[PDB]
Amino acid sequence: MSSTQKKQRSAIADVVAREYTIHLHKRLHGVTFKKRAPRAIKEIKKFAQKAMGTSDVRLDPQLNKKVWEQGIKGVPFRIRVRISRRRNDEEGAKEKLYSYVQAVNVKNPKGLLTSVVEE
Amino acid sequence: VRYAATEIAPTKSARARGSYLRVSFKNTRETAQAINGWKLQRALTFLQNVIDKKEAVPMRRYAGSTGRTAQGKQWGVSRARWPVKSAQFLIGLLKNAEANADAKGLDTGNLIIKHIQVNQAPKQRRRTYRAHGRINPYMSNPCHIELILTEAEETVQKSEAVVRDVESHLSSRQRGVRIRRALTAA
Amino acid sequence: DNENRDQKRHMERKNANARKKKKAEDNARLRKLVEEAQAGDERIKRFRQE
Amino acid sequence: VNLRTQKRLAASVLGCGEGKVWLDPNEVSEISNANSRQSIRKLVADGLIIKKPVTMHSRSRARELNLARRIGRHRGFGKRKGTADARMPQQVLWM
RNA sequence: GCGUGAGCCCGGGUCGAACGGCCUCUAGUGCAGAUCUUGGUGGUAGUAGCAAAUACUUCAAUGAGAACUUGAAGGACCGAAG
RNA sequence: AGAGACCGAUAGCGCACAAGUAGAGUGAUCGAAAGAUGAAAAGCACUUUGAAAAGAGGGUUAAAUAGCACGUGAAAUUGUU
Ligand SMILES: [Mg+2]
Ligand SMILES: [Mg+2]
Ligand SMILES: [Mg+2]
Ligand SMILES: [Mg+2]
Ligand SMILES: [Mg+2]
Ligand SMILES: [Mg+2]
Ligand SMILES: [Mg+2]
Ligand SMILES: [Mg+2]
Ligand SMILES: [Mg+2]
Ligand SMILES: [Mg+2]
Ligand SMILES: [Mg+2]
Ligand SMILES: [Mg+2]
Ligand SMILES: [Mg+2]
Ligand SMILES: [Mg+2]
Ligand SMILES: [Mg+2]
Ligand SMILES: [Mg+2]
Ligand SMILES: [Mg+2]
Ligand SMILES: [Mg+2]
Ligand SMILES: [Mg+2]
Ligand SMILES: [Mg+2]
Ligand SMILES: [Mg+2]
Ligand SMILES: [Mg+2]
Ligand SMILES: [Mg+2]
Ligand SMILES: [Mg+2]
Ligand SMILES: [Mg+2]
Ligand SMILES: [Mg+2]
Ligand SMILES: [Mg+2]
Ligand SMILES: [Mg+2]
Ligand SMILES: [Mg+2]
Ligand SMILES: [Mg+2]
Ligand SMILES: [Mg+2]
Ligand SMILES: [Mg+2]
Repeated sequence: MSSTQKKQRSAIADVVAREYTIHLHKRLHGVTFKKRAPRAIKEIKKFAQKAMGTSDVRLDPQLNKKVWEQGIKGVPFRIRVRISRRRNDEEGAKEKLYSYVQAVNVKNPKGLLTSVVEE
Repeated sequence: VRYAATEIAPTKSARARGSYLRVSFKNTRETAQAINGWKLQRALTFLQNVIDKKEAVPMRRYAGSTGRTAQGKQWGVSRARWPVKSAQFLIGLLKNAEANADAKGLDTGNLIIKHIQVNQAPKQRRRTYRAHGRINPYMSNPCHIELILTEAEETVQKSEAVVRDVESHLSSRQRGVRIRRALTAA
Repeated sequence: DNENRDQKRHMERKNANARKKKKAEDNARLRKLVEEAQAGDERIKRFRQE
Repeated sequence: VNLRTQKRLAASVLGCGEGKVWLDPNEVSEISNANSRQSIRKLVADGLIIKKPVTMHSRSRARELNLARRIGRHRGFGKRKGTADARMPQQVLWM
């Protein structure tokens, strides 16, 4: 009976952003060389969908730069990204929320845990 | 023009049709046979979800050498498919029928798919190049679709045939037995 | 007096796209105010720390 | 919008190919009503249409290998594929 | 309903301008076949299949609807007997 | 120019129609398919649904069980009850 109350709390808490590290090497093991880069984007989309339950994910062209920077066969083993959930203002929309993912630039992605970004 | 039922009065129902539609006849027939006698809102939700690939329409007559799926077990069949293009065409007629029902003033809360029909259509001509300089036909099978929506009452709990039954032509010996039993019992 | 239904629909096209974009912009402004109020309001800041 | 005509006209005016013409995406609607080259030269003179630079191709490694060849560094027995007569004929040595 | 039979007559529905009985005359006069002629339609069947020439991806715009429309930004090929 | 115990649109000349036309072959030459709404277009004003095409109402007519896929509409084959 408190599911609606939790969504109400979420009405205040819907805007949020976190930092995630996606281990793409463990998910691209064995796939065809001529399909690694196109498959990685779909895996990022499914990772964001599973992470935020939004069913509507929007990619950053800078993240496209970071994933296509070394050709199709060259994909980084690990990557660090920012996931932020924001509201959809267009009235003719199935579901009222969506996610917008973008690339956080760092020298290396090792040793860093997941954190909630606060402004 | 002239519908296939003709036992349904136009003033208490709604109807619609469309002809020369370029959709597969065998797939559209299975969709139509799937949605027959259902509630209008349930049919619209089910058919649109078919486009969303959450449930499948059972293939029963035109199902020769077709793959199997687990979503058809609820119909008790192992073969089912997802005819998106026919479902899209069906939405147009179901919405048109709803627009005619509201315009006519019927109560839109409780409708039933009373009648639904799919018919074949004249074919279209195309050619193919096979081998050794031969040419073979390349046809299409369009169709016509029509349906009628009526009200739902489903309330019958009385009949008089048993009371009506009576004994007119009786033999004399049996009538005598009936009278004797009437006296000895009352 | 319009040359039947077709003409009204032809103009309605332009009318519809204009109204939809305008409506979206109005929703944008309304939410932008809601957000300004949320940011300014101090009750939430004390509530989260507790 | 359909900007196929504009790239061909711009390439003709600029004297280059259509792979080097750059149109900014943020006023494509206003760019689309050009339909003439005199208008194209007005848009190129207004800074809305520019010509991209060429791709880098440098001979630094080639000339440093030439310098390293001038002092006999990469001319061993394993770097020649033709006969001594093919590389330096006797007829021209005697000539 | 009639006649052993080839066939004839009536009832109901649809349709719209000509048609029969009896005796003689006349013929391009009675079909299941001929790998018959022309036209139309099935099962096979929603099946065989749509596999040479290395390859696509993100955002935005138009639109009822966009892998194969357009712009920008990446990744590639043809590699001067192109 | 006048006639028939001749044929009646798979028949009668290859051609009852923009037929020696469309079309095939370098060429000599080969060579089709296709007639009928209603007495009169009086060929559906307008309303509504729909992106459109279309549908439902509502109209003309003795009839739209005659709607430019139009007289009558059989069988092979197919759909619903
Ligand atoms: Mg393997
Ligand atoms: Mg079988
Ligand atoms: Mg089998
Ligand atoms: Mg198979
Ligand atoms: Mg072929
Ligand atoms: Mg050939
Ligand atoms: Mg066929
Ligand atoms: Mg030489
Ligand atoms: Mg010599
Ligand atoms: Mg007549
Ligand atoms: Mg004969
Ligand atoms: Mg026969
Ligand atoms: Mg015989
Ligand atoms: Mg034959
Ligand atoms: Mg197959
Ligand atoms: Mg093949
Ligand atoms: Mg290929
Ligand atoms: Mg749009
Ligand atoms: Mg492609
Ligand atoms: Mg190359
Ligand atoms: Mg040469
Ligand atoms: Mg003839
Ligand atoms: Mg004929
Ligand atoms: Mg002839
Ligand atoms: Mg006829
Ligand atoms: Mg009508
Ligand atoms: Mg119309
Ligand atoms: Mg009549
Ligand atoms: Mg008639
Ligand atoms: Mg016909
Ligand atoms: Mg007829
Ligand atoms: Mg039959």
